[PDB]
Amino acid sequence: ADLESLYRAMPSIKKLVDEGKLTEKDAEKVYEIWRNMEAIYKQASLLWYNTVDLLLKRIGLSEKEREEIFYEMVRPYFRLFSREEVF
Amino acid sequence: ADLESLYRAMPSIKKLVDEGKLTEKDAEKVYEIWRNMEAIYKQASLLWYNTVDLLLKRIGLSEKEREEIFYEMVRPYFRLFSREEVF
Repeated sequence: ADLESLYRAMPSIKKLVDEGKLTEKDAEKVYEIWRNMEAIYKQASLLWYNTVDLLLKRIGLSEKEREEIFYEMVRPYFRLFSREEVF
Repeated sequence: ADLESLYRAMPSIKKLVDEGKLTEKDAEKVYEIWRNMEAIYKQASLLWYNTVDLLLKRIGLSEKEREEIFYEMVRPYFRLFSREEVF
């Protein structure tokens, strides 16, 4: 049910496999990374809830207002950083 | 030059300080979190470049085609995870 979940989430990978360009073994690797990515990005929310969220709650901001500030903080980060930026 | 950079990037935080709701020390904490948050999104890009990007390179995909696949993989993660998801 792994690859099934993957192909649904990522039609591009399903296509590559159907096209014979990626093997099923390859697709299993991609699945692992897909799941791994969730764990990394979840860090951002965990950090948020234990730092700035608490500060904003303390000064009375509503849920919606606090969420808006989060997106203001991280929206520019919603991208694939270039190799030069990370390497 | 810290707080000035933060204020340019986060008008909402500048406003809260100007309104007297957030102290300057408060803003100093926000700066650090703002900076730290970037590393999380970089870590995800690093995993990409070291795994799936290599696979797709081998099979001949272009830089644009590979980038499209990255966004297909991670777009659902570009959000604030709920407290129930993380805790």
